[PDB]
Amino acid sequence: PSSSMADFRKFFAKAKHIVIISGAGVSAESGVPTFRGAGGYWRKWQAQDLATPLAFAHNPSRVWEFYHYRREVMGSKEPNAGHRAIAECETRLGKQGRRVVVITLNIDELHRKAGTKNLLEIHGSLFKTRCTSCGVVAENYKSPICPALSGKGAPEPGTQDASIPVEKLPRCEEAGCGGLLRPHVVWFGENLDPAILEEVDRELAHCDLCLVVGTSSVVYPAAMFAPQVAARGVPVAEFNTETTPATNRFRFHFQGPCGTTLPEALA
Amino acid sequence: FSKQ
Ligand SMILES: Nc1ncnc2c1ncn2[C@@H]1O[C@H](COP(=O)(O)OP(=O)(O)O)[C@@H](O)[C@H]1O
Ligand SMILES: [Zn+2]
Repeated sequence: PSSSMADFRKFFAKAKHIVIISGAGVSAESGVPTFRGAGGYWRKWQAQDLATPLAFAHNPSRVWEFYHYRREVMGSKEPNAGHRAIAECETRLGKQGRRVVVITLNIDELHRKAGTKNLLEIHGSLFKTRCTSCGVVAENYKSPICPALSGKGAPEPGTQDASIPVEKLPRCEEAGCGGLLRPHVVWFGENLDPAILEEVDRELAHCDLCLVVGTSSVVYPAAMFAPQVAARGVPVAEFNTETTPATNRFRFHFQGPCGTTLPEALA
Repeated sequence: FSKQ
């Protein structure tokens, strides 16, 4: 794929509808822990252990401790230069009647914190709950989400499980439900929301320029978004610290940290 | 579709 910042800028200068797909590489530059990489662990588990229907079916207290810890550390995390360039770009182009939309696999909301308004969070949010009984989704920023989680979630190896009785985990406050809440996060093996996928499809079908920033392009169906864009002939530009299995299918590959390359690209 |  092409390495020419010059040529990308010529496309960028003319684009009227830009889609930006963002993955964990954008969050990682803010020091947000993914618990995904080699050695990237919570106590004795990684996300593939605890971010699953299985985990929550076996030990919902431990899954909540993990998500409580992740919610809490977000208080010490801020958007990076990549989030900021993306947010500033949407604002500058919006004034010009040009559309920028972010499709993110990230659940940390840092795109929002940076000011992005046109956002599609396809994997949900650390700061949303869903009731396992009635299905209602709510925003929730409370630290701690419930009193039984106060001071829990510590990540050090050997930390004892809080073993909170499920009645003392976060509970649906909808009149008459009181069911058990889970994080409104898409876990491995779960389907994405068809309503959200419909919105994603609308942006993919109408955009004229597409950026894929900080994703390995192995998580599906997100790994297929940029290919159906290039099919129309639309330029796809990949911003990653390393090549991915999808690199050779893109018009541009700009190697390096997103927070280093994105400000130049979106300038 | 499902998350990989
Ligand atoms: N600082 C960074 N800037 C751009 N890309 C990064 C950065 N750090 C990591 N990456 C890349 O982001 C991807 C992370 O993979 P993964 O954890 O599977 O995230 P996702 O599920 O969002 O694809 C890999 O390509 C990784 O090398
Ligand atoms: Zn409910």
